[PDB]
Amino acid sequence: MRECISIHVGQAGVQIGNACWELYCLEHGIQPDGQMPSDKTIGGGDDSFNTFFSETGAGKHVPRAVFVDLEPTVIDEVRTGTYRQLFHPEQLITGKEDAANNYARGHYTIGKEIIDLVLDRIRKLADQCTGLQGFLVFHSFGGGTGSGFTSLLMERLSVDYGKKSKLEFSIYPAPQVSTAVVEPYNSILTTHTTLEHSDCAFMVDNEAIYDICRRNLDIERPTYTNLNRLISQIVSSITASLRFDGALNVDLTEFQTNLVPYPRIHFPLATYAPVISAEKAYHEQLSVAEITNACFEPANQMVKCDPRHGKYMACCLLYRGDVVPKDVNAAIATIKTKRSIQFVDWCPTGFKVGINYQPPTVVPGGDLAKVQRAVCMLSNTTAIAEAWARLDHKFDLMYAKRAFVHWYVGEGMEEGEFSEAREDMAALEKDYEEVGVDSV
Amino acid sequence: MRECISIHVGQAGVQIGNACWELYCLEHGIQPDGQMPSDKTIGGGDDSFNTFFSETGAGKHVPRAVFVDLEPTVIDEVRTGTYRQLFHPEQLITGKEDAANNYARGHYTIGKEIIDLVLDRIRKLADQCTGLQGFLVFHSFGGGTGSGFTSLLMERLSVDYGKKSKLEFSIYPAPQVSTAVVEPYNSILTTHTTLEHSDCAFMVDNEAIYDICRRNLDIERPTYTNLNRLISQIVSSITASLRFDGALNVDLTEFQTNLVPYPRIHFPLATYAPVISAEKAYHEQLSVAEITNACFEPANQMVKCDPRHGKYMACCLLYRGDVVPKDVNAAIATIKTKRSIQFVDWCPTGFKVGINYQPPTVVPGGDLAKVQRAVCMLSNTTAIAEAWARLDHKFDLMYAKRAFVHWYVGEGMEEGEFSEAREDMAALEKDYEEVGVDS
Amino acid sequence: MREIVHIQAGQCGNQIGAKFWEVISDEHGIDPTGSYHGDSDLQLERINVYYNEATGNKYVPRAILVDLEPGTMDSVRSGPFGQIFRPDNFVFGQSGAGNNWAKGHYTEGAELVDSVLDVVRKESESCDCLQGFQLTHSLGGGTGSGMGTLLISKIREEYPDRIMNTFSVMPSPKVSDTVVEPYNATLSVHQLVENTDETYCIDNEALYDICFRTLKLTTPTYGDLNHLVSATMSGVTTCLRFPGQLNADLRKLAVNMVPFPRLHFFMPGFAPLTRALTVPELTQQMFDSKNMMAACDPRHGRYLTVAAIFRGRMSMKEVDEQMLNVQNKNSSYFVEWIPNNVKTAVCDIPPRGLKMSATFIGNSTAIQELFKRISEQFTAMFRRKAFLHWYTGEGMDEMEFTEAESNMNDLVSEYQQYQDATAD
Amino acid sequence: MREIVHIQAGQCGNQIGAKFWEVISDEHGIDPTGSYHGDSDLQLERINVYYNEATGNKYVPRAILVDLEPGTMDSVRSGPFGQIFRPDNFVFGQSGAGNNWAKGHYTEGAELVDSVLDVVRKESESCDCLQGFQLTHSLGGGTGSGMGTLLISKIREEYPDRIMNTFSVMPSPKVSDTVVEPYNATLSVHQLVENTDETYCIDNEALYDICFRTLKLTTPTYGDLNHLVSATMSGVTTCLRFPGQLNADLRKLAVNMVPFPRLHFFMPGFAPLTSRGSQQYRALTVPELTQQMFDSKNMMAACDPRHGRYLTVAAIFRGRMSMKEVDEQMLNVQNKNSSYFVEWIPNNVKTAVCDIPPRGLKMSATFIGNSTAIQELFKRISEQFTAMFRRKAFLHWYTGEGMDEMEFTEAESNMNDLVSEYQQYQDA
Ligand SMILES: CC[C@]1(O)C[C@@H]2CN(CCc3c([nH]c4ccccc34)[C@@](C(=O)OC)(c3cc4c(cc3OC)N(C)[C@H]3[C@@](O)(C(=O)OC)[C@H](OC(C)=O)[C@]5(CC)C=CCN6CC[C@]43[C@@H]65)C2)C1
Ligand SMILES: Nc1nc2c(ncn2[C@@H]2O[C@H](COP(=O)(O)OP(=O)(O)OP(=O)(O)O)[C@@H](O)[C@H]2O)c(=O)[nH]1
Ligand SMILES: Nc1nc2c(ncn2[C@@H]2O[C@H](COP(=O)(O)OP(=O)(O)OP(=O)(O)O)[C@@H](O)[C@H]2O)c(=O)[nH]1
Ligand SMILES: Nc1nc2c(ncn2[C@@H]2O[C@H](COP(=O)(O)OP(=O)(O)O)[C@@H](O)[C@H]2O)c(=O)[nH]1
Ligand SMILES: Nc1nc2c(ncn2[C@@H]2O[C@H](COP(=O)(O)OP(=O)(O)O)[C@@H](O)[C@H]2O)c(=O)[nH]1
Ligand SMILES: [Ca+2]
Ligand SMILES: [Ca+2]
Ligand SMILES: [Mg+2]
Ligand SMILES: [Mg+2]
Repeated sequence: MRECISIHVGQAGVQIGNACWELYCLEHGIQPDGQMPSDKTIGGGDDSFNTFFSETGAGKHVPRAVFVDLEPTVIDEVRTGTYRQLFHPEQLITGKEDAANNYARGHYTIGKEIIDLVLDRIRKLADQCTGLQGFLVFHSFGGGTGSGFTSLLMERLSVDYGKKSKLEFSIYPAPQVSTAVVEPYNSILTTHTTLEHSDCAFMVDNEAIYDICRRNLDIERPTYTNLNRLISQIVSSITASLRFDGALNVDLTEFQTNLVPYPRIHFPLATYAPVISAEKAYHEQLSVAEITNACFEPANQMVKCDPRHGKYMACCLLYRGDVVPKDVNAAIATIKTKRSIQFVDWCPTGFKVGINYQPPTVVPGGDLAKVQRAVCMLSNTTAIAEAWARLDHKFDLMYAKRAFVHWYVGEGMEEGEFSEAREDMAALEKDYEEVGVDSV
Repeated sequence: MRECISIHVGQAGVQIGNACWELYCLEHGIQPDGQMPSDKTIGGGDDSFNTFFSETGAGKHVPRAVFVDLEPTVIDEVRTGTYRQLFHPEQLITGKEDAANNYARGHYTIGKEIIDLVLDRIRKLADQCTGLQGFLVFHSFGGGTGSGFTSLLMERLSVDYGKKSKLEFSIYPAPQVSTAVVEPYNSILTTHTTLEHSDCAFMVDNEAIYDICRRNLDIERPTYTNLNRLISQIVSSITASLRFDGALNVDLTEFQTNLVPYPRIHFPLATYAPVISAEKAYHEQLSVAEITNACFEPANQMVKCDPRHGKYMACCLLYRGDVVPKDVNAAIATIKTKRSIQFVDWCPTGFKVGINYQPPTVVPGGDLAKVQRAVCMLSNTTAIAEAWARLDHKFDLMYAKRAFVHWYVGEGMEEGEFSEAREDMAALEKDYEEVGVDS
Repeated sequence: MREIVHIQAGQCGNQIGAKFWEVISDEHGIDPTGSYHGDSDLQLERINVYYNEATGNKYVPRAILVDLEPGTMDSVRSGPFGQIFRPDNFVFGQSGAGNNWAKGHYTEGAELVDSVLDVVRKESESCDCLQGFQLTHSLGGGTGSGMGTLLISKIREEYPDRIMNTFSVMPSPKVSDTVVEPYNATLSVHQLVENTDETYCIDNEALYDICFRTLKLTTPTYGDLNHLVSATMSGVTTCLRFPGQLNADLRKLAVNMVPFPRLHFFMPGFAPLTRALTVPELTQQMFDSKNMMAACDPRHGRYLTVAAIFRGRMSMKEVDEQMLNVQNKNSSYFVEWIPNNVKTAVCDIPPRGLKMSATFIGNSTAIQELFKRISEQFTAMFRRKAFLHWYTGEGMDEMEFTEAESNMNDLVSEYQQYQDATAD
Repeated sequence: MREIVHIQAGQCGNQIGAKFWEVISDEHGIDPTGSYHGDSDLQLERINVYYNEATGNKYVPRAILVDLEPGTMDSVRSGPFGQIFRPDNFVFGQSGAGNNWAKGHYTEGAELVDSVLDVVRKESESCDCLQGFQLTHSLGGGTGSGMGTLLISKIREEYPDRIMNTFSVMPSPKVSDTVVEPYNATLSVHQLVENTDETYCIDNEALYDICFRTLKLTTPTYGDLNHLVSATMSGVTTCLRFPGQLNADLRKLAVNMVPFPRLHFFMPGFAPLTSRGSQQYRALTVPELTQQMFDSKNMMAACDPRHGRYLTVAAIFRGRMSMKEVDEQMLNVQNKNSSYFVEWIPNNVKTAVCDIPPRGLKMSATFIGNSTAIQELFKRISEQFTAMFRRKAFLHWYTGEGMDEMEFTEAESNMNDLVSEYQQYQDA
């Protein structure tokens, strides 16, 4: 049991959803038709992968997922793509008219027409679970559907499932692939509204992923396909703890007890390694020590911040592949000594480590190399605020001249909600500062 | 003819009691099945031995004894031992859980649920007596049942047999074999409470028996069986005058008269000689003079103390075997000049002497060599007060921090009953001090 | 699908309207008979936006043609692709307009507007998901400018939540001497400010100046001007007609381009104007005042927002870099209080003939030069009460003319007020 | 028969519980199927202290297995002696407790607790003369910690006059890395101070040191840690399971080891320290045993005894050996460290010998000390707790389950009282 339902919202959520589910199928040996020849328990079972895949009588393994978008063209690609047979039609939900990059339209005007249906389809999945753990919500900050509809859905999930946990995979907007001047408004609006409905939220900064793909993968002009594929390896490492079984493995629930000290401080920073091209992987075997020492390089982080100019409140290292406890220990030592790791006074301990012996995997036709071992670090640092800050600034620069707000008010929104948000965000920036202040 | 009922309380009492009755049998020629060929009156008698054994129409001689322990393990041994047919089930009383080395649990908690049963069984034996003289009570100071239950029983026996003598055999706690850190507590509690109800108490310090076994018997690590076989030699010597024809200490009352001028100072020191290893290859048979001298060596006392620095109020010499009056009187005058034997002014400097011609019987396969003559000295000397001082100092050490006191208070005892029992012992030490303060 | 309903009213509206359908039909591979005969599936992915797919695999423009004087309509029906249109969508009058805005808007235009509305309604009800509307017209004549805006106002009542998009041709004395134009333009601009969502200002002054100075065609004809218009219209609708992620529909464009409701008048630009040129050259030219389809110098104002659209095979890396250079090198001319306000689309299908082209859509405060020039003229006639007869004749009042005067003054004031504003 | 009811709760409780039952089953000549197969009748004399007898002359451990998650049980069930346990005595849930004391004690735990008490009650009504209960659990998690202490409290209510004994594994950041363990531990010590008669403090910090420093196990596993716990648990329960005169039942042990009600936390010790798999070429001399068991390096709690004073000590020697020499060496130790035993509890060191040795060892010794130095263990936990609690860090995990912060303040307070009370008697 302990199932997890995935909800992919808007283009980013959906496109990222495709990449993850493809990766999951590769990892568990599931084919595009849903058959998994290595699974004897036909029709049903209690295996680890069943937390993400349900089983039909015919032996099909169906993702515990829902795809939702306010227009059809992105999800149509799933309906016709290699994995179309993988999903039951009721899992792919589409409307006719999108939010037009307007939080207001996704939350109110358009969202209101399709929200009931989405919740019903989610109810049908939940009802198939013997022990529903929680939800995983993938969505962009900047789109009207990613922002406006997500927040509506999270409010409605809080009502229908109470305190059942909700984790968020959020695409933080970056100029290099942004599609709307208003993405800051949508980002602050969506973050405020979901802040109290979300238990833990993993931001991915598109500028950070863009830069890593150029530098580490030598991609001159990364596409969404480049980004979504690296973004997936992070999700797979946060989820592997639940999709695979092992002796040194740790469930995300234990990590969360350590990665969320206070209710609102629920935004961990993610780092993956090794991100290398086959051209450079050839003639190079990144050691457990090198990969770990990389998770502390301020340029291999999926959110642009300087972890050093701040204090750590938790560093959780989830390893995968040819890793053995002895090597992990030596590494953490070398790092602590020859590196800048300052923890807070209120955090006895500080490091949590785990190993998933299931090897790392790479999609045929990818730009990442098949390594024998990899590491994902989830760290709660007071430096993630450099992101809330930068975004908050863009917002304050436009709201002062009240730019583009006529589009939001024309759909019902009021200036108040725009200020109610800036204040929760100023509070969070203070909260992150106070959590680092030493004690008396 | 007057009977004696024996009462054995707790493990010490039962195992020591079990030792004595076997030795009584070997001394009187009573077989394990209760048949006594020597007995020629079948089904009855008023012989000296009838004071301890009653008779049946089937010729069975059964001890006039009652065993009581709050746990069955120890009494089970009696029920399956080699002398199981001697006793009948009604005189073997056991409980379910014991006093857990807690005087309060033995006295109040577990005592109250069994006191009336024990007294009933004792009444049943008592009604079969034509002239009950009283009781001999065997128990430890340190156990919860031996200390806590005994005091209750002693009290009830004074109520239901107000007109009877009560003798005690008391095992005094020694570290070498003790099993609870709280034994000094239990020791002072039971002494305080039984003190007014006991006419004469024989204290046996396990420490003394432990070292005598080591030194004289070559026993590397004496067990209870070793200790108890020696103890039965002493107990038997003291009660010999009740079970055989004679004229010294012939009834319980005579013990108090001869040994106990003061009611509260009723703790005579016992000394026994000679103790010879049975594994020894023949030994210089000691003379009357030699064993009489041995009675004034600390190393043969049942309580280590130094009678030189105290005063006598009474002395009884009990000889068994090849002893005649001339040699005793000639040994006494010798000792009286060689050794410092100082009686209290208000007391005649003199010895009451008793000879039993039957020599000591030794249990086949025991550690003690058979001898032709032995002697047990009973001396009421103030030197025995040393054992109260030692005991009381340990009590004071623990009580000052109230260590372990909560175990007793939890069983319904009040804290006040500690300092009260201690006060009585404070008074008892001063009584010894007054009676023996010449120097 | 996401349908747009095209309406062209008047000579200019129907002339550039007709040229528009030729260019984009060609790009999608639709012949005059409605049959598709093209080589790439990209031409059909979003063809429903402008075309209805009827039975017989024939594509018919979703276009309504309107005019108060036939013949122009007749020439259009005879011109290339004339038979591709639906005959019921021809809706024309008789009385004409006589270059009189009042006749197009209050009298002659009104007595025909109901006939037009039935065609619009029919076309809209057929739509799976109506995007909104797209009108082509001039502001100097009578039908296009007068009936055109009346038509918008009537549409807005029935489709209040749809996008209203207009390609509007501004009058230049360099190209027309009807004298009354500045009246019809000003009364037209007054209406566009309130009732349209986004308006492309196609300034005849710029087309003439490009044909004369740049293209070197002394005494140029309407056909020459409309080659720039058709080029331009094709450019600014590229992202609406092909698969893409940026400004793929009229509302997303409006959200990126219109920061304040009234400031919705866009400056179009095109490069190259017609040897082939590189991506750096393409970028430099499209931001140069001489490639603007509106008589305005962008160095004389600041950009509120810009969309750039590159068409053809080229290095996307090269495009991104060159775009950053031009924003940085020209940082002073972008308002700092709208971060990241220049978006860039790249459609890999070039238009017919060129190997790559750039199209510029600017919301610049310098467009007040276009309104100021019209305003100057308007006042240079209304100050004498000249020709007030044609308009009062049809019963219009004194005020109206004045309200349009101050209303457009305000518009110029707002563009200025946000040009001078600072981030701190 | 003076029966004991054994309860094991949670992951650690069941893992060390199961190994305990495997170790003593072997010692008592019972096999995986519950059949007696021994050479001595000494093994069967008190077999009923821990085992029930059915038809088939089979022996069934008087043991209840409790957990809030379905794993662990499966693990125990498939373990070598998985089949000896009574099936009706497996009581488990599906939610789990998420290493959260509040979930074990108040919410998830409460749903399962009643069905546990029936099986406890079922087992107790079967006993002729029930001594009381013993529970194995850790204090750092949620089930053993939170639900474990709930079970103690509820069981005490039904049997207030029986001995309650626990084997309580103290958390150490050397062995685990879950940040809330000091919260769960402090909450649990507060319970144990109030509701148990005797607690053996088994400290994972010392188990780690023994394995890593003394036994040179550079990749220690919980299997390694539990090898020492099981050796220690067989040793400290020897007086209950074999004929003997000293500490032969739980109540007599409490009267000898617990001079003041709250001071009922024992330091276990064991000698020789051995790592499983290895073989013993030379046994140790009674002298060596005696020197070692009093050595700080052989204690199962990570506290230096030389930093405090012993109130009471029990020593249990197992194996064929000179009773004379044991006495001599125990006297030497007391006479040699006579300043480390309080002077106001005379003869506070008690010594036992049992002829049956434990599997694999010819000679062993187990130390049970009530030493005031146990305060260092509770101080360590206390320091970790305050570092977080003074900022209310991670508290939402507990308040979200209905707990108030006042209840944390009390647990810290009670534990600081306990520490200072040990300090009181150290200066006597
Ligand atoms: C007996 C139970 C145990 O096996 C004991 C340790 C922890 N786990 C087993 C697995 C394990 C260990 N280390 C791992 C690293 C990655 C993945 C798995 C492991 C374990 C080991 O090295 O194998 C023998 C181990 C773990 C630690 C460990 C030692 C250790 O090996 C014994 N340390 C005691 C701590 C540690 O934090 C510390 O305080 O330094 C001593 C330590 O720091 C370093 C750099 O050594 C370290 C090592 C990863 C760092 C961060 C997290 N903390 C928690 C405990 C600590 C660890 C062994 C449970
Ligand atoms: N990393 C990543 N970001 C994406 C992807 N798709 C969109 N985005 C980002 O998402 C933001 C815009 O949100 P979208 O997902 O495009 O839009 P939407 O959520 O569908 O909302 P509407 O368009 O209003 O319906 C921009 O910052 C994009 O860069 C994707 O596949 N990967
Ligand atoms: N000489 C001798 N001393 C004994 C014997 N048994 C116990 N003792 C001593 O007596 C004290 C303990 O008294 P026990 O008889 O065990 O106690 P109990 O009467 O059984 O009391 P509980 O069992 O605690 O209720 C200790 O000092 C023992 O050393 C025995 O057989 N002989
Ligand atoms: N670019 C361009 N401008 C035109 C065209 N026809 C007319 N105009 C302009 O439009 C204005 C006259 O509009 P007109 O078409 O007569 O309006 P109508 O009476 O409503 O149909 C003049 O200022 C011309 O400059 C054309 O084909 N192309
Ligand atoms: N010595 C030992 N400690 C253990 C074992 N299993 C878990 N622990 C410790 O117990 C604590 C975790 O408790 P856990 O058993 O998961 O608690 P639960 O959630 O109530 O089942 C941590 O401090 C671990 O180090 C074991 O088998 N042996
Ligand atoms: Ca299966
Ligand atoms: Ca007779
Ligand atoms: Mg979308
Ligand atoms: Mg007893």
